[PDB]
Amino acid sequence: MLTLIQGKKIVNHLRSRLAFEYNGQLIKILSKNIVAVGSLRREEKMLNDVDLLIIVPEKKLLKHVLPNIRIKGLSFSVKVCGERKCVLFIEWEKKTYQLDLFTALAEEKPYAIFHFTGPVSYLIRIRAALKKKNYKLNQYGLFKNQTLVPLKITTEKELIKELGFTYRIPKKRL
Repeated sequence: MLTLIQGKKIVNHLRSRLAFEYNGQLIKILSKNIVAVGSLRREEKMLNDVDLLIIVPEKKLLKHVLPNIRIKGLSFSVKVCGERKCVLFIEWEKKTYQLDLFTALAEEKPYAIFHFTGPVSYLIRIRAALKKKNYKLNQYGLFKNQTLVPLKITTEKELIKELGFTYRIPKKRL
């Protein structure tokens, strides 16, 4: 039970004050490699759960990105799940919040948000729509002219261009 600005400040501070220890080293994550997905993309009056997009710069680091996870002052739990699936919750003074994080690589940043917003429905119509155009998009890469090619773009809009479809807003989940 919180407003739009609430989750924004929550994630804004979260992604800012998030850091995990790996092999003795300290890996502090910031907005540079973290993009708020879900309710943050929808931007509604009140939200319950919030999603985030973490783009790891290496599959190895990906598997070792939640070793000694820690927050400056707030608390939280990190759960790992195959296929960019990351489930974590934050706790502040006996409180609890559901945070859904996606674990992608530095290159899956765009497709990451595309899959998160969804639902898959838009991806199903987009996949079939693209399928007619001989195009396909996968978490690993898109296929064009019967050739596997990765998604090399800047943002979602650019990503849509990567597929050759029309760009749409996230809040309009389909």
